[PDB]
Amino acid sequence: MSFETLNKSFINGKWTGGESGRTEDILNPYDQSVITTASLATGKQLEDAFDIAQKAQKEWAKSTTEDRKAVLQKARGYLHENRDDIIMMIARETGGTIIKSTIELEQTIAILDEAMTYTGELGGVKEEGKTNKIYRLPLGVISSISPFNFPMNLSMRSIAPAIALGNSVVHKPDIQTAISGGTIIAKAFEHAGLPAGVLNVMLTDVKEIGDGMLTNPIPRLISFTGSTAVGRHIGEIAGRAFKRMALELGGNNPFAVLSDADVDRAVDAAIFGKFIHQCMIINRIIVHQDVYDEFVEKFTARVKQLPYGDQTDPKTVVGPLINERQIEKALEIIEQAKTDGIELAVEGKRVGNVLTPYVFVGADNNSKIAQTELFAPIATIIKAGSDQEAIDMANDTEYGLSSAVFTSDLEKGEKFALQIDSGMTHVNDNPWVVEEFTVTKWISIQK
Amino acid sequence: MSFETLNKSFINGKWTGGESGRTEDILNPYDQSVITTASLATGKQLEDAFDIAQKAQKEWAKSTTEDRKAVLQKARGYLHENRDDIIMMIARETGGTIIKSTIELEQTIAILDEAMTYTGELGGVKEVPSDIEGKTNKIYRLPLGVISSISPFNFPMNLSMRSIAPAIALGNSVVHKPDIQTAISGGTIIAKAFEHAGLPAGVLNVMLTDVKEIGDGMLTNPIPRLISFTGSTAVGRHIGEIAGRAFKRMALELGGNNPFAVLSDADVDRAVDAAIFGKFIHQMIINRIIVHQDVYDEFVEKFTARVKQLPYGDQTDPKTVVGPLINERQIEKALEIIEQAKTDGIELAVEGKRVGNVLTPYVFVGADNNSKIAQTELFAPIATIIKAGSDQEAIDMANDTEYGLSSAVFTSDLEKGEKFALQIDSGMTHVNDQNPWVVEEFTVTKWISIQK
Repeated sequence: MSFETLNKSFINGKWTGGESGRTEDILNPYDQSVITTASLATGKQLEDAFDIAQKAQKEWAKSTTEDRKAVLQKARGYLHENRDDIIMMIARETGGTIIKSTIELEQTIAILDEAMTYTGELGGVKEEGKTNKIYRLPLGVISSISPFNFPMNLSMRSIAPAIALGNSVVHKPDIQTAISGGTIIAKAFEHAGLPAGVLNVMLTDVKEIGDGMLTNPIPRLISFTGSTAVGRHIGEIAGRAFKRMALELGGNNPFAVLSDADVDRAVDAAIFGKFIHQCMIINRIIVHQDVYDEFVEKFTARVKQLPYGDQTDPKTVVGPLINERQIEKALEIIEQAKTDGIELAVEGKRVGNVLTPYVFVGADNNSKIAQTELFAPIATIIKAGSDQEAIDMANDTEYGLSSAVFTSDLEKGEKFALQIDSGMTHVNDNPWVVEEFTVTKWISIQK
Repeated sequence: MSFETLNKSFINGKWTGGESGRTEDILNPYDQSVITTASLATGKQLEDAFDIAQKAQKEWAKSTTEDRKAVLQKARGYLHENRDDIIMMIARETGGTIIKSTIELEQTIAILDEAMTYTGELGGVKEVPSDIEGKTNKIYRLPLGVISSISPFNFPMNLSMRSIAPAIALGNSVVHKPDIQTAISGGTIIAKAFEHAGLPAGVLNVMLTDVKEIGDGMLTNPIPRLISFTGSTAVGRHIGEIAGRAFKRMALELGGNNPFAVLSDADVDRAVDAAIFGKFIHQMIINRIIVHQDVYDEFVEKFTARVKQLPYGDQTDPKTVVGPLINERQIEKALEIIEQAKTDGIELAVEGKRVGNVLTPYVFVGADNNSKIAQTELFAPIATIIKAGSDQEAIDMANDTEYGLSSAVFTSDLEKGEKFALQIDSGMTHVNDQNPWVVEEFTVTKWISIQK
């Protein structure tokens, strides 16, 4: 319950100071107070870490199903037994509310449970004088990067299966969320007796390491979550080295409300999806003309009653943004939409480091504000002429990760979801992981 | 049967001349004689083709299983009925031997036979209903969209069809670019086959062009969702960067240093034989051959004697083993490499020579695994034999390559071969020789949650 102590890189089963001579003060983004001070690791220390991970993995690739299922279970136990303090810390460092923070811890725990489920997945499938043995083997070293939003959740999304499948990990969280994004998790794994070097958490920054996490020839996978513009950068470096990539990108996710929507429920989903749960990340809310005025009115009034302020207060829904730079980003976007004439149904303010909700209405699906991945409590409502047009406006974007469609007709929701060019869709709002973190090897044997 | 008539692009169901002004003579490698002349299509034409492929794919996605099996059947049917003429043409264009060409036409047919088994795959699975009551999670198997497909001058037809047939099977469309020098066997014949089969206009587009016209056109167009490529590593990196930046999928196959390991307990005679078929008849390219010490001298003598016999010359002759190299730049490249190893000290057990555009086999022996001739991709009839002092070193030496795609191990102990096979960083190992992974490559997984 003294996580602030956990301010160092974890390399080789040992807490290590950064030898860069620099520090980052990690702040509560609501009040700008220091939670803790972290020394930053070097370009050399990262290199040593990947070496160490390469070594440790050759051993970890030979551990039993037992040990691995065991390490994960103890690690999950550590998190669960300490859930109260961890949720608090997550909220402090992250600026996510107690509600959001709880969901993140639990999601993290669920990942661990899920990963226990495929620990025994390293055997062989035994398939005209020939015979064909298919084998599932560990990939190698994995390079893991997580962002400032949902940092614990998204870290474990890589760290858990990696370890579950005989891999090793060099993990780098955003420094401003290092504790939630790396050092708590590192403690759980140490606690659970993870062999030295199978998990390395790096407290560092760009000034120190450049593209060190992407450029090193050792790792055979870059797992990343963050913006698409950083994605593009990672994707170009990795493709060029022929590294496998597990990219999860924020996207421009359309929330479509159809002619036959139950509106109250749509409002609920939109409010909860956009702010409380902060589902997917919602940017554009496309609504059918026949229920437009109603949906706008109720959404607008429900938005204006959302409490904002200190995230550590259970009543708070909209907490501060992570830092200055993100506040400026949201403001520039908001200024631009204003000079473009787009109406502001709800106009917010900068209060300290909290940006209060904005709601833009009657926007073009093609407008600059509609076509922007934001991560701010900014909503853009867009009128659609028909259900077909709602579906097409949803398609008119280059970033589709997720989508939501609200409709009373579940059959027709499903036919419409199939037309949305995206991996996931929710109508009224498991095996493929193993594959990302393993090599299927083929041996043909002759008579 | 006048396959030289097929010197055009096949765009949107039509034989379409090139609009660039420029033309290239497609040559027989042995004598430099002109098979046809092909007009080169333009950047603009390629963009039309991608545009056209995107449209046709929306409609092709709506095809039934039967529609799709029928198209493949008539396609495989066209190639088998016409096997004799096709084999001849693959040989003429490509400089590959009638034997090599027959194997290639056969493998191409095999690929079409295989596609039919999974054309059925485009349908929805349910599972994992979530903790929430009233919630249903459904996964559907849908087409990817438009495939960008690029093939090289060696094994043009086989490699092209390795992308064309699954693509079309799984409701995709395709813009395809063979090396102009092998456009007939790498493109036009295939287009003729699918046309014969009543494949809708626009679903298969074959571009006769060159990079001089098209620059990175196959790579940069926002349309296609997968780039399929076989060729050099440096072009690979160039594709990886462009496709990585744009988040397109990529099926890259890159040269290509395949080790042949021959362990102490191996049957030598089987191993010499299998090394000849792989290195000379079939051409999976065996670059360097690694042979354990106690069986080394026996392998060399046998492998050398046998290589010395092989028939060289006109590749259209059904008993020629070593035909011409694809072009003159390949010969100069081969010879300069051979000079490199000579000045470097490496023994030459068997010395080849240049007859016209044919080079006769060269065998270098007792080479370092860390040698220029050992580490280099060539695709020339050059073999390199490397001494190993243990079976573990043999396998170590096989590993130590820029990259490994395929490997071969020869051992009497089948348990030992499988366990060493497991120790090589390579997708495939065969012991004593020489598809659901594809369905995932050419389809997308769509997930839908519904709520009651």
